[PDB]
This record gives sequence, structure tokens and C-alpha cells, in this order.
Amino acid sequence: TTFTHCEIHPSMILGVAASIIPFPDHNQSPRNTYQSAMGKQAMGVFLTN
Amino acid sequence: KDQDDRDHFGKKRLDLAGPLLAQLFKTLFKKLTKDIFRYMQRTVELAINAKTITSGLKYALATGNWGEQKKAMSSRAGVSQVLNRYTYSS
Amino acid sequence: VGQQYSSAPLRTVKEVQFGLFSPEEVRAISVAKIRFPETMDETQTRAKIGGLNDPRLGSIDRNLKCQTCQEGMNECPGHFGHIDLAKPVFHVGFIAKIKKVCECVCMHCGKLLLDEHNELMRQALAIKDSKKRFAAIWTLCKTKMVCETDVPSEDDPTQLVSRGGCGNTQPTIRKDGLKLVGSWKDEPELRVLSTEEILNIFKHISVKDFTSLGFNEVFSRPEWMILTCLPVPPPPVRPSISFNESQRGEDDLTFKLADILKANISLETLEHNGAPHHAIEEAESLLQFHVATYMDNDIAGQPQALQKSGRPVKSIRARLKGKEGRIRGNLMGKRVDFSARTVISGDPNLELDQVGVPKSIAKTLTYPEVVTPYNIDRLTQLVRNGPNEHPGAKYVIRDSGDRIDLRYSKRAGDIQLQYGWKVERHIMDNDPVLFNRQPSLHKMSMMAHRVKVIPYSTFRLNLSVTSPYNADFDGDEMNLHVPQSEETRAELSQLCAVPLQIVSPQSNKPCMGIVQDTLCGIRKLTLRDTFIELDQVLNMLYWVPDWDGVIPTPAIIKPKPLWSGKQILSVAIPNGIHLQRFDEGTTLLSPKDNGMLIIDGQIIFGVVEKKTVGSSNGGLIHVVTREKGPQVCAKLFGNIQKVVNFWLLHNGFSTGIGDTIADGPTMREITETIAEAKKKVLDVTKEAQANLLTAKHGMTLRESFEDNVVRFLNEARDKAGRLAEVNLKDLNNVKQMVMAGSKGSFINIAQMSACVGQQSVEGKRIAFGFVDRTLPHFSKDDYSPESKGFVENSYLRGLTPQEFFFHAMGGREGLIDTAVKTAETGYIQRRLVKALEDIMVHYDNTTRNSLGNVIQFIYGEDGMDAAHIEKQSLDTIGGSDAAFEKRYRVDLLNTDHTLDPSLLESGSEILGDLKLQVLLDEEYKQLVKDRKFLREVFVDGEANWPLPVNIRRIIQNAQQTFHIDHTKPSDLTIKDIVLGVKDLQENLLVLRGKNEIIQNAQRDAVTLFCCLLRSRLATRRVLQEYRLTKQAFDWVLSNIEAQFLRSVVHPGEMVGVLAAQSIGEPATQMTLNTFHFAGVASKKVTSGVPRLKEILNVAKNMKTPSLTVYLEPGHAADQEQAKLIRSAIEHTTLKSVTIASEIYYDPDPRSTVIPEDEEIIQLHFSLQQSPWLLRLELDRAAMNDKDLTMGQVGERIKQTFKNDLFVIWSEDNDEKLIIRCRVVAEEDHMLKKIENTMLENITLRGVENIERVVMMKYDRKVPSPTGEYVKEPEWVLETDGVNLSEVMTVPGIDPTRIYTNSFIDIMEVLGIEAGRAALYKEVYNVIASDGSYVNYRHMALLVDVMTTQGGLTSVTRHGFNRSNTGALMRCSFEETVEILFEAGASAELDDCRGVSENVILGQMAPIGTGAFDVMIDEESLVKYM
Amino acid sequence: NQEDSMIMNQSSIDRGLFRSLFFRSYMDQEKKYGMSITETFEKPQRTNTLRMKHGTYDKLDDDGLIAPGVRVSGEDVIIGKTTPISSKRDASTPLRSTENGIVDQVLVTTNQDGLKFVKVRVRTTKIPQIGDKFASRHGQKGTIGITYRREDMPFTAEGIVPDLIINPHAIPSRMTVAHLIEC
Amino acid sequence: IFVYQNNITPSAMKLVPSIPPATIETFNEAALVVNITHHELVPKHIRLSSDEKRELLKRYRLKESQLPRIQRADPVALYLGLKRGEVVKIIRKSETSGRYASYRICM
Amino acid sequence: SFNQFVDYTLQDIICEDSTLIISFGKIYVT
Amino acid sequence: SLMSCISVGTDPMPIITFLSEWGMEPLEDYVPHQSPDATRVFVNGVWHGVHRNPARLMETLRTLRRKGDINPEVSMIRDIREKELKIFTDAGRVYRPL
Amino acid sequence: QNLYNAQGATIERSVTDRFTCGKCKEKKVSYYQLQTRSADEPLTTFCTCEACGNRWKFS
Ligand SMILES: [Mg+2]
Ligand SMILES: [Zn+2]
Ligand SMILES: [Zn+2]
Ligand SMILES: [Zn+2]
Repeated sequence: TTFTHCEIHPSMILGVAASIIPFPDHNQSPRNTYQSAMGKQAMGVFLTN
Repeated sequence: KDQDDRDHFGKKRLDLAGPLLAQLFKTLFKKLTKDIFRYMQRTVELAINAKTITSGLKYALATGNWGEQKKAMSSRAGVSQVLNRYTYSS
Repeated sequence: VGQQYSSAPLRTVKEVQFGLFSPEEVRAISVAKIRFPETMDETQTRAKIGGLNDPRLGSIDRNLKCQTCQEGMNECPGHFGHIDLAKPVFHVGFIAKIKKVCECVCMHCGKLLLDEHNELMRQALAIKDSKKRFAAIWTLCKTKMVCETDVPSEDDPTQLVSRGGCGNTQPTIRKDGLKLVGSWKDEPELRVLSTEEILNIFKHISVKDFTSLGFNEVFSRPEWMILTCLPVPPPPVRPSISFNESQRGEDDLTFKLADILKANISLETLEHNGAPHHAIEEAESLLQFHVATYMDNDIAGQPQALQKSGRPVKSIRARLKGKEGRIRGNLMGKRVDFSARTVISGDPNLELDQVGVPKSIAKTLTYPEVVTPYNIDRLTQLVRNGPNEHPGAKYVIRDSGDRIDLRYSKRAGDIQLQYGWKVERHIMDNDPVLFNRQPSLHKMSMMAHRVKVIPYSTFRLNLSVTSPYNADFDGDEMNLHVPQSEETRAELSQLCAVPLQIVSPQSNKPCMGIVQDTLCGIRKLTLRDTFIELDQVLNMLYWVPDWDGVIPTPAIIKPKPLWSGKQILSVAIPNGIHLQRFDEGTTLLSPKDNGMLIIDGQIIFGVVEKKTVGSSNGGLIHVVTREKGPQVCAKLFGNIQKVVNFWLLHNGFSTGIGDTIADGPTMREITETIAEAKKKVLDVTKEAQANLLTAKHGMTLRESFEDNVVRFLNEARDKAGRLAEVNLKDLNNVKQMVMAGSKGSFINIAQMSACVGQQSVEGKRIAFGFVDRTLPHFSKDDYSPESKGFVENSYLRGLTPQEFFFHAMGGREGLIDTAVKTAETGYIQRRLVKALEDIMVHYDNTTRNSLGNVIQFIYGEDGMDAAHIEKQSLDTIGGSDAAFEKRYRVDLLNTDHTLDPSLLESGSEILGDLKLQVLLDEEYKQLVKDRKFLREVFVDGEANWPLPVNIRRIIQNAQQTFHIDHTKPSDLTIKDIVLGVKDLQENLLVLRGKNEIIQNAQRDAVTLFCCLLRSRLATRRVLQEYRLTKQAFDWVLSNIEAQFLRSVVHPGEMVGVLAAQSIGEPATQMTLNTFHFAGVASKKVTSGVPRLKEILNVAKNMKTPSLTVYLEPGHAADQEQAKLIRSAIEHTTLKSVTIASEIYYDPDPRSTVIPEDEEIIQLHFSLQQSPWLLRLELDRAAMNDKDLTMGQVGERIKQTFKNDLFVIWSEDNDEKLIIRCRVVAEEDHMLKKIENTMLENITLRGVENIERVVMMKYDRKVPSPTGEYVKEPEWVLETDGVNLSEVMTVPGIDPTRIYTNSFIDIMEVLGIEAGRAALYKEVYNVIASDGSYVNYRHMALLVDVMTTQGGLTSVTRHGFNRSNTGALMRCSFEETVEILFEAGASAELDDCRGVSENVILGQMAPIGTGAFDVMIDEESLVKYM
Repeated sequence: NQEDSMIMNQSSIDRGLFRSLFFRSYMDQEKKYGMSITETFEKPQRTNTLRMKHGTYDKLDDDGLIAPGVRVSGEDVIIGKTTPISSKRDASTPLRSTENGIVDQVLVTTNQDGLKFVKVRVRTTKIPQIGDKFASRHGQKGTIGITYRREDMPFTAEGIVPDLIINPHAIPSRMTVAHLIEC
Repeated sequence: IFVYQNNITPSAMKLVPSIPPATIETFNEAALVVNITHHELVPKHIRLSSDEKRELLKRYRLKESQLPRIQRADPVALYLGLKRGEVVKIIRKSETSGRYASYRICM
Repeated sequence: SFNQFVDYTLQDIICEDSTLIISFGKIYVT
Repeated sequence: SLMSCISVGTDPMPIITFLSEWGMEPLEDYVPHQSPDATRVFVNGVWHGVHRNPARLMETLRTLRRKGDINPEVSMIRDIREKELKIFTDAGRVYRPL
Repeated sequence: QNLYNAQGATIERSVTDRFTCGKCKEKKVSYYQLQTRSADEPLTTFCTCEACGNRWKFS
């Protein structure tokens, strides 16, 4: 009963990368470490111009 | 008291954009000041090669070789990269 | 190569005679006067000045001209030009020696400084080895600094004899920059040593004086280390680069020379004009600088000799310097033509040996074929087909040596081929190729394959050949090289072919299995519960390419005829196959369908899976390969695969979340199984917060706390899971992949459906980075599990912020000791390899290196090839003297100990024969003499060992191959058995020689085997155990004689490299800096890669220097007897037993101003000095741990200083032990020097260096009186510092079983041979903690290599690479340029016998294929018609 | 689909699945020399030098560039440029030996020093082919190993069929339940 | 054979090689305290007559130098007092084949 | 960080060992 | 991380000149033993003196920040069990929000 | 107390009833997993027959 502060939401301990992983809290830590090195090798729409 | 944990984040600083430039701007701005001299020290009697700064800053952000030109790799190799445009996220 | 024939005869290089250029030759060789420094512009006119580069040398502009030599550009090695220097110079690299030499000879008259007269000298002048006979002569002359005129002869030291005159003192010398300076002495005289002078002196050095020093009268005089005429390398060495015309870009080297030239001139012009005497030597240094900075630019004399723009400059040396450079970058590894590379994938439809090449490549790679009547038809066909249709070609070549570009050349469609022409054609199905994946550190990383042109752009390979390459299809690029000759493609076909590689020499077992689908499925297909109906049964049958086309009679027929999975799969298994297994509950009716029986190629019973069809030893594959042939085997994978794969395709297989969710109750049952394990922790939590915790041998209370908590939670996970694992029905995919073993371990089950577990960092669960806690979401000093990092949820429920975070820290660990391990791993891997290159089994069956030096007089001490070996058991060793008799004992004279006639045919007509009980006994006394022999070797008692010829099976075959019946009796004469098995060994020849020495070594390399043999072919065994018949027997003998003879090693096998590879392979996979002990500091020992580093390096200061000592015979279980010696070794110092030291002011030596001290004094007076007292209270507790008595203590202190310091001391009964004493002009000061001299230089009981020591209860196995082998535990002491020499000569220890993990010592003390033993022993372990087997022979070889020479030769630049091995070979490792220099310096001569030696001269190296010459016997060539 | 590599239904590949665009873009300038000598953007041919390229210049206009619609391929030229040297040496820029496609957008601009500046952009379309790499969001990278069609693909009574087929053996040892759960 | 206790004078030792043929050796006491050659690891060596050697060579086509060497000062080399040249026949136990001959010249 | 460098920092640097044996006042960022 | 950020670099004096006017006893006139419970105050790594009863000196700064009078970036820490007041302004301090 | 201070720490470890030895064919073995390979293959898992003494890998 000393709580000075509270966390907005835990998720925020993550970085861009991981933030995209669904359920990272259901995988061997290392799996998420790799997936956050590939979403960088993937494709998409890097802008609209 | 135990020894001091060298790896305690609160004792780690992250030199970002500004700070970095800052450094540059100084060392550079001085080479200018010590060259403004060379004009007066010859005036036995418009001297500001503004290019020095302009070029310098490029070189740096250009390559990433901060500490400068001349005959020295002097700088920290690897600052200033080319943004990644692979995906929005990335 | 190089086109254009030349009268010149064609030979090979045999020797490489390194020497040094005498100025006279430099000119001689030279064609260019090379005067001007400019390049061309004859005043701008494009060409070249008769000045620099081409005043005749090679050329450019695509112009023949090269001193008529024409041949132009390609086909013309430049020619050397010279350039006379104005004043002599130093040779950057040789400065070293030029100096030392001077130090070895006085100037003026220039002569040695130590003749035959000085004795220490002689002893040097004899060492034959110009490399040490020098660094010796030098060590003896760097000191003499006066050219002695006369020295006492071999007679009276009163009579003086004269030699060479002038004693002009010799100057000491120091290296400043690039010049040599020396001083003369009384207030020095510092003057610079002018090169012009040094040279002179050298020039004056005698012939015998050259030689005596590491030199050569013809190829390398010292006078030539000083440059006088500079050889100027031609264009091809420093080629330009043209951007068409008017744009030229020259090479660095060309520039230096320029500067060197410039500098030179400006110097000369100064000696023929206003010569300001000492303003010249100011530019003479410039020459020296350039002339020096040109060859080398990475010196200590800082000036990098930069070239405008900050560009360093490329010193000639800079070019050869290893990796990315000349020697290691262009020669030992070249880029090559006829190579390809793309992404790879899996094709369950190709054969093992095949490799699906995509068309695209086939059409680009060409195999130059020779037009011959055999082909002309088919060949021309291609030619016509053009180079765009597949089956085609893309070049034709005539005898006139000229290309025909089939893609152009008007006469494309024309052309009539010719006998003797060649047609570079497209790679077509079935061409032999060299497939491969990097990185390559395995024989099995480059295997030949059958080409198989296919669509789409990806190289295709068979799954079961995935591991040898260790590749996955996650976008893994592989390479491919195409053979070029007919003999070349033969070396790939008959040697490097995938099927030829199925059994790995570095683990004497199969290296290729059966995975995923195929595997995971071959099981589902096997079950008793698996029945297949007609329709399908057929398609399968069909799928199998060798199906004798005989629909096999259905297992079932009754109403609906069915076939069992096992049944048809069996169609894949050839005939003559035999395999017995027996897992656990196995009983020739195996209810659980365990183990497995396969007869005459038919699965009789038992579920097929990993164990049966994997890369296991006695697996299906291992058999087939050894029983039928490499061929038959490869062809086997296919079938299985095809059959299986197909059935799987239709039975289907999946995986999903449903396979991770377990029975509702089993979840709670787990929850509480976790909670209960929390209290079992909590309990130990307060029980330690209330100081009620037994410290435990575990050292440190805290340390002892954890070890209990951890051990409590882990115990919970593993077990929390053991619940789910058993609750997951036999229909749960995950479990199925696990059962079949295709993928997954039960752990993976836990961590998914039960509970993750406790994370960790260096062992110690999550630490306190957050001042006395884990996360700011925690209360200080919380030691509970949920904070030290314990993930309670299963991967199914999902971690919590905290769990998640710790978990991370935990995993991210490996990903690191992989980033560093990787850095050193590589280096090890190479060194090993670069150390054992030249090691190959020669023709005498010896095992030598590029020199001739032996290193095993028999590969592996047994001349067997790793490929042919397995874990067979030595029945003779294990077992009680009781059973052994009940087994091999046959007594023909005894109703109860004779062969019951129901076995032998001539059984009853034997019982009694006395002539046979002579043999029958000769046998016994042997199996016996054996038993003893073995137990003297395999002391451990261990009976299972790697041995050629599997005799367990050879018989199993002999069994059902003659359908022998266990009912009717044999027909063997007991003479038959014994007298035969005796002749057998007579033929398992490994060595052959016609003389004794060898024929003796034979009996040796054979020994360990026969024992197994006789162990098996025991007269009592042969009949009562396996009913063999004369026939069967005589067969069994036949195979063995062969299977053995085949098991031998082939005189060629480059074992060196093989060995090497096999240690580095696993070396690479070793974990890094782990320490599982951490969390129990003080019991910390060095293990893992850092250790292995430590070894190969032959490092002195090892991190852990322990040494285990065992007691004397009897004195074993004598608990107390233990400490009794502990304290007899573990170094004990006064400082260890003291509790303080105090200096007091007590002037009355008859009463101490101290109360508590009274009683003492009074006692030492009933039964001069100084007033300054020094009082030392001691620890009682510390006087028992390591037994001791006041008397002893002081008694020592007293005999430490002796008569000159008065001492006294309380009695072992006083509540306070003490030691008073005074000295005997500053007393305090001196009474402090004696304060230290009393704590650190004073010993009590023990040996120096050996700090801590401890007792341990090891489980030794030993000969019971009854015969059996039993565990007779013993106490032992493990040091923690090491000084063998003396801990050996201590009473109570068995100085026969002593051992220091520091073989470095165990070598100095015990002697080399034992050293080795330790060495090998240490190494074996390093590698064996990973559970990584590596057939003795290899490590064995390595070890043997290190030792031999003399002591411990390290595997590093500082060692093996300095040996008597030729240049270039060593040249190819870490010291490249340096090496070469001191090579041509000492006139080295190269055998060109070492692989590298040849690979560098592009010649065929003596290796397997090249371990011999071939010839045409015209005389046998006649009789062949 | 074995060992990290999937079976991707071709049919859907055709219906547009995983198709990607890909733009590259060369660039050149008319270098200058204080002593008045300038490069140029023309369509040369022989005339002294000979130093040109094997490529087919025939796709260029007269300004030394290509125009959108065009369909470049092998080593065809893409930019015509000449340097006056003391006079026809090429400085033209071919399309990267291994690529091929369609020009897509060009543009000429001035570069501070008043130099001609061009940037050619050749676009291509790439379709999920076998050797191609793919992956989910749980480090489940794999490549294709073959394409099948609705006929060969396994089907569900519902009618549906898979776009992709991964091997279950890429699950246990890797224990990525989130992939499994995302599904 | 001379057995000193604490040490010998460097003035003394330099007198041994001054009376050939006869040869002299020197052992410290603390040295001989234990016979190393009895050690689990050390296996028995053996001297070879200047014939059994001229043979060993001949029968192995060996050049003196190609032979594995033992240090003159090698514990066991001393225990059997070898000379520059004599060869020893190290015969050890092997897990590959019970026995395994081997040799060692003396440098 | 950039903002900061521009607004403040930028100015502070210019004012230090500036003045010579000539001075430097404010600074404008266009 | 996402929420994380970084110090930019504030100015000291407005906190220095603020302190010595609320308790801090300049270091010029400090006397050890006279003050054992001396919770010496630190700012950007400098010892600008000490201060007696700090309990209040603290919750005064905290609420001084929470209003915006002391840049919400700047960090100040009270190491009670060591009697030290750590106040930082430094440019380069990673910080989240709670 | 001095005897005590003389004994060498006992690595205590659990034994799982679903893990087996290759010699002493008994279900009393201990294990510990480490990340030997890159982030694409994960968990090596080393075994140790806590009774007979053999060690090995699983991948
Ligand atoms: Mg990989
Ligand atoms: Zn020529
Ligand atoms: Zn002299
Ligand atoms: Zn076991």
C-alpha cells in the first residue's frame, strides 16, 4: 500500500517492431527477437507519395 | 557498499540529433574564428569563408564520419545513416 | 593454358630455393635502365619514355612490343628493370637482423667474437639448424663488447694465445627509426652507424663466419640485406587502369617508386654540386624512408607515409598479408569459373545422390566434351541444337586451338565435328557435380551429386541429405562447382558421392537420417492399428521402383482382405536384411509393440521410428549400407520416402492449439502442484530469515539458500509437466511428432501447456539491478520466486509484464555467447586444420606429415578407418568369476561340466578324450589371460567399445541365413571350432612386413580385437548359445576375415585434415562462458571454449589450476584420515590463524601492563631485551580445522628468526591464545618489518601455492573378491592451486593416481608420455561435456602432434608454425611476409611436399588420389590383344 | 512444405496474391570543366572513338533518355551521354544486366551549377515464384517449394481451400503459440 | 650417480664432463623420493641397443630425425640415463588396440 | 533535440570564445 | 520503447537559486559532526551544500514540478538511507511516463 | 564445524521420468537448455545421465 505510481499500460515496454507481433506474450522470447528483424525485410506501403 | 554497477541506465546518456550537431558546430565555428584572424593578421591597412561550416556539416551528415576532414579517420564511423523506407513501420 | 605452344619442355616445380638478390644479379636480370621518374608523355606525346615503366619492360596499349618478345599483354610476364641507388640502404624487414648481426661481429676487421676457443661457443657451433645456431651465437655475443686479441688456450690460463687483432671496443646498439646507433665508453660517444660502413664490415665477414651465423655463401650473404641496386617490378605487378583515352590511372606502387626515384636523384645531384656535408644525410634518410616504406608501411616508426588525400599507401607487404591478400586470398582460395549458386528447396521425389539443377543454369554451365566416335552423333546433335534449346552446347573447339562461338559464327548451323575436337556442352541430367553449403568444415559439406535438370530457379535436394549440409529451406543459398576433365568427374563420382558419405568417420556412425513427414509418418504407417485396403495397397506397391511386381498376400483375408502398414513398407526393405532390437518391455511378442524385428527384409514386429530408421548406429540404414552396399542404401531412402510420403499425403497430418490444451483437472492439478512448490520455498524462506539454515557444504548460507529454492521450482516444472505429458492422449499431434521423434521433446510440451519455468542470467536467477529488488513494481528485499524470475504460466496462458520481461533477459543470453563464441570459434577451427594439413596415412601404414616424421606408427594405433566401427561389448570383462566360468568353461572330463551331447554330434564320444582337453583348456587359459589383460586396460570396468567388424550381427545373419534350428545338434568337431578361430586371427592382417619388428607390431594392432573375437567364438558359446553348424561357422569366419580386411584404412586418407575438422566442427558448437557452478563461488572451475582455448594455446596461467589427489591404498574410507592430510597439504600461514597484531609499551619483561596476560609470563620465568612489545591473539576455531598447537606455531616463529627475538606463548587451555615477543636506535620501525615478515613469509603446515583444498566421496568401481565389479567409494582431496613436484612426495597420498588438470605440469614432473596422457585426457573432456563423441584417433592424432617434438608444441603461430616445415606452408598462416623474409634470408629450401606447397604452385598434391604415380606397362599392353 | 518452406496455392497467386511492384532508379549529370567542356545527352554512334556499349541504343529518343511506355530489358541503354575528349566516348547508363521491365517515369532538372540532371525510374512487377521467401510474424520464415492448384490442393466440404501450407514440424521445437493463436 | 641434498656449487658441477669415457649424473634427494615411473599415466619405456635401433630405422625407412623425440632432461630419460642418440621404446595401453608400440629418440 | 539545438544551444555556442583582438551578437535562422 | 523519450537539457540556477532560499546551507560554511543527519544536496553532479529536514524540501520540489514550475523533464531523487538529494537536469536521460 | 567446512558442494539436480540413458539404460537424467543456435531453430537442451555419466544434445 505504497504505490507511488502506476503503469499506463505494460505493452509500452515494447518497441516499434514487437508492437506489431500479436500475442508476443505466448512465444519463446527469442522468436519475437527474430520477427523484429524481419518485419524490416518485408514489403508494404512505405508512404503514399 | 557494493561496487558501482556500470550498467545502470540512469547513468547512460543518449546523445541525440541536437547534441551531436552541437559538437560539430563548435569545433567548426572555431576553425572559422581562427581563420577570421588570418585576415586581420595580414591587413597592413569579405573575409568570411562561410563555406567552411556549410560544407563541414554536409560531410558529416553525408557520410557519418563526425570529427571532420583532413588526414584522419578521427571520427566515430557510423553516425547518420540512410533512412529505411522498406515499410512504414520499419 | 596461356595459349601458344613452345618448344620449351614442360616440367613441375620440385624445390623452392629462397635466396636474396645480389646487386650484380639485379642488374644482370634487368632490362630497363630506369632513369627518369616520369611515366610517359614524351612531352605529352602518348607512349612511354625510355624512363619508367617500359624503357623496354612490359607494355600497355594492346601492343605486342616488349623487347620484340611481343606476345603482348596476355602471355608476357613483365621483366625486371633496375634502379641504381646513390647510397646503400636498409631493408625495412632486415633491419632486425642487420642489427643483431653487428652485435655478433666487431667492426673494423669484421670477424666473429667467439672462436672455437671459448667453450660455451663450441656447444653452439654444433647445433645444426641455422635458425637456432644463431639466436644462440647471438645470445653469446650481444654481451662481448671488446674484440679480444688473446685468450687462454686449452692449456695453462697463464699462457695467452693470439687470433685476430685489434681490440677496438665494440659498441652496444639501439634501433632509432631506420638507423643504427651505438655507444663507446667513461661518458659515451654517440654516433650514427652509416649504412655505407655497416655494408663494408659485412662485406668483410668471412665465409665460415657467414655460414656459422644463419647464412649461405651462394644464395644469401648478409651483405645483401643492404640494398644497393633496386629491382623495379614490371607493369603486370603495378598495372594501371585506363578510362579509354587521355585518361590514365596508375598504381600506388608505381608512385612510390617515383618518389623513391625522385628522392634518389635529388640525392645524387647533391654529391656532384654544392655538397653541404651534413645537410645531405637529411635527404639520405628520405631515400631510406621511401625505399623502406615501399615494401612495408605498417611500422612502429609512426609516419604512415600517407599519399595526398589521407590515403595510407599499399606496401608490397600489405599485399601478401593474410586473408583478402595474395597468399591466403588468391592462392589458397580463388574465385572460380564454372560455379553456380541459388536458393534451395526440398524435393521428396529426387534420389539422395541427385541435385535438381534449374535449366537456366544447365544452359549456362558447360562441360567440355571430346568429339569421339562414341559420341559424334549425339554430340553434333547438341551443336545443332544451339545454345538456347536445352540439350545443347555453346562452343566447339578445333585442334588449331580456337573457339567457335556457337551463338554467332555464320557457320553456326554448318559445322562437321572432328575426332579430337571438343564441344563445351550444356550440363545434362546425370552429370556428376560438387554440391555444397557454407560454411564448410565437414567432409559432408561438399558431396558429389547426380545432376537432374529441372524447371524453376531453385537447386533441389533430398531432405535426408539436409543435415550433412546442415541446411534449411528458409532461403538458404548453396553453391555448385562443375567438374571439367573425365578424371576429375571420376574423383567426384568414386569419392565424394553422397552415398559414399552415409557413415561418418568422426563418430563412426551414419550422418544421414530420415526426417519430418517421412519420419513422422513412417510411424503412423507402422502401427498394428494401421490397416490398408486393396486399391491403395497397389498404388503404393507401384510407387516402389523395384517392386518385384508381386502383390504380397494380405496379412488379413477373412471377410475383407487387408494389408498392414508394416507389411507394404517392408516392400521397401530389400532381402537378406536382419535386425533385432528390444527397447524396454520387449518380449518377442512386445505388447507395447516396442523394439523391432526385421527378417529377410520383412518387418516381423515393432513400430518403426527414429531409433530404427534414423542416423542411429545399428539402425536400418547402418545395416543396409554395411550389408548391401552404399548403392542399395541411397536407393533405400527413396523407396521408404516415396512409399511413406505417399501414404502420409492421404492419411494427412496436422498441428494446432488443441494439441496444447490439457484436461481441465490436469490444469488445476498443476496449479496447486506449483503453489505447493511455492510454500516449500516460502518455508525455506523464513527458515533462513530466522537463521535456521544449515550452511551446508554448499558454502555461503545465501548461496546455500538459492540452491534449495531453484532446485524446488525446477523440480516443480519438469514434474508439473510430467502431468500434462501423460494426460495428452495418443492422438495428440504434438505428442506424435515427439513419439516418432520427427520434432519435439517433452520439455516443449511442458513449456507450452503446463508451465514455462525459472529464467536465468549466469545461473543466479534474475538479479537486483534495481537496488535490492527486480522491477520497480516490487518491494525491496523480496526473495520470493515471482521476483527472482519464475514464469508460472504456460506459453498457452501467456506471461505477465514481469514474467515476459525476465524471460527476455534470460533468452537474449544465448544470442550473445553466440556473438562472441563465433569470434573465437572460427580461429580455433582454422588452427587445428592448418596444423594437421600434411598428416596422411602413408603406404607403410604409418601416419606422417610433410616431413617424414611419424605421428602414429598406425593410424589411431589400430589402422582402422573410422567408417567401419561401432559399440560392441567385451563380454569377457564384466561379470563375476562365477558366471564367466558357467559360460566359457568346457571340461570334457566331468558329467556336470561337459558339452551335453544334445549339442555336439560327436558329443558323447568326447566326454573323456584327453587330447582335446588340452585344446579345450588352451582356450580357457586364454579367455582368462584375456580377462586380466582387459581389466588392466579398461580399469573403469567399461566393456562397450568402438571396434571394427560387428560380430553381434555377422552371426545374427549366419543364423537365419541357414535357417538353423535350436532342436537338432551341431556337427562341429571341437577341433573344428578352436583350431579355426585360431587360424582366423592368423589372417586379420593389418600390417604386412616380412620381418619381426613389424610382424610384431601386427600382433599388437590386432590384440584388442581378437579378445572380442575369442570372447565371441568360445567353444561353449558357439554351440550352446548360437547353434552354428560347420557351414554357418565357416561362413561367419569368412565374413569376419573380410569385413575386417575392409575395415582397414586406405593408404591415402588425409587424416590430418580429417582429424582437424572433426574437433573444430564440434568445437564450433560448444557453448561459451557458461559456468553452471556459479551460484556456488569457490567451487568454480574453467570449462567450455575458453578452456579449449587455454589448451591448444598451451597457456601457463590457467584460470582453474586444480589437482586431485587420492589417498594411499588402505587409507581410504578413513574419514578422519582425510583432514589429517588436508592440513598436511593446504598451505597454512600465520596470517591465516591470527586475529590481530598489537604493538604495546611494556618495559618490564617481568609483568605485562595487560591483565589477561599475567598468568602467562609467570610461567616462562620459573622454568638485554627491548621494551617494545608485539602481541598476537590467534583463532582457536582456526587451530583445529587445520590441526595445530601453540607450541608448534611459535616454535616455528622462533626457529624463523632464531637467536635474536624473544618469544613466549599461552597454553592450549587458555580462553585466549597469544604470542608475546620483543626485539633485541629505532625499535618501532624495525618492529613492523618483523610485523609483515611474520605474516606473509611464515609458513606453518602445508605446501606453497596450494590454497584451499577439500574432501570428496568419489564412487570408484573395483574388482570384488567374488569377481563382479562394484562401487567401493573413496575419499579424495581436490586442490585449488598447484605444485605437484611436492604434493606428490607427501605421505598418505598415492603418488601413482595423482593428477593435475594442468597437464603442463604433469608433463614436467611425471614425464612427456604421461603428459600426453593428461593432454589427451583433458581434451577428451572439454569436448565430452557437450556430449559430443569424436573417435579417439582424431583427438589422438592432434595430441600426438602437439607432443612428439619434445614437450608441448602449441597449436599457434608461436608453435607448430615454426617447425622444420617448409616456407610457403607456414607462409600460409598468420606470419606471411615476415616468414618469407627470414626465409630468403637464411636460404631456405622447400620440399614442396606439403599440400599448401602445391596448392600454391597449382600442382597435384600427394594426397589420396595423389599419393602415387600411375604407369603404362607396354609389356602388359601387348598381351592385351 | 517440409523443413521451413511452404506450398503456396498457385491459383490464388494468379488471382493476384502477393504480387509486388518494384521501382529502381538510375541517375546522371552533365559533369562540367571550368575550362568550358561539357558532357551531353545525345544518341551517338561510331564516329571516331568506338567506345560505346553492347546495348541497344535504339530505345532512346533524341534528348538521350527513354520515355515512359517503353519496355527495357537486358543491357539496353537508358541514358545517352557523351564526353568531349582530346571525341565520342560514351557515358551512357545501361539497365542493370540482370533486371528488366518497363521505364516508368523520367525527369530532367537543373543542378545548382546549372547542369542537366536526370533520374530514370524503371518499374517491374514480381510475382510469388518458387525460390521466393515468405514469413508470418513469429519468425516463421520459410520459402516456397512448389505451387499447386485448387484441384490438387486439399479442400474443405465448405468448399474453401488454402492459400498457403506450412509444415507442423515448424511448431513444437519453436513453440510459437501466438502464430498458432493468431490463426 | 651422485645424490646431493640441498645443492651443489656451480664451481663443482662443471667438472663432470672432464673425464671421458666414464659418465656422471646428478640427482636431488627430494627428487628420488618417489619413483615417477610408477605413476598411473607413465608407461614403461626401454633402451635399445645400437642395433635394435639401426634396425628400427631400417625397418621403418626412418631418417634419425623423423623419429618422435624425448627431452634429454625428460624425467624418465634421466631415470634410465639416456644419451644424445639412444632410443626408447614406449609401450603403452590403447583403447583402440590393447597394446601400442611407439618410440622416441633422444635429443 | 533539434528544436533545442536551434532555438537555444545554437546561440550559446556562438557566444563564448567568440570575440577577438570584433564581436558576435544574435543569430538568425531562415 | 514507445512511451519513452529523452531529456533535452534544462537550466540549473532556477533550481539552485531556488534551493538555497528554502533550506540548503551553502557548502562554504559546512561543519560535519555539527550535522550528522546531513542529507547533502546534489544537482547535475555538484555539491551545492546540505540541508537539514529534507522530507519537506522534497515534496516541495515534487509539487513544484507537478505544476510546471520545474521542467517535468528534470529528475530529483531522495536517497534517504544514505542521506543524499540527487537532482538532475542533464541532457540525455531516457524517461517514460506514469 | 571444520569437517563441514571441508566438504565439496553437491550439484543437486532433478531427474525426469521421461528421459533415458544410452548405457545404464535408466530414467534418471538431468538437463539444462541453452541457446546454441540462432534465433530460427531455438533450444539445444543438454542431457546428463545423473547415474552413469553420459552427456548429449537434442537440437
Ligand atoms: Mg540459418
Ligand atoms: Zn615481354
Ligand atoms: Zn676486430
Ligand atoms: Zn544414466
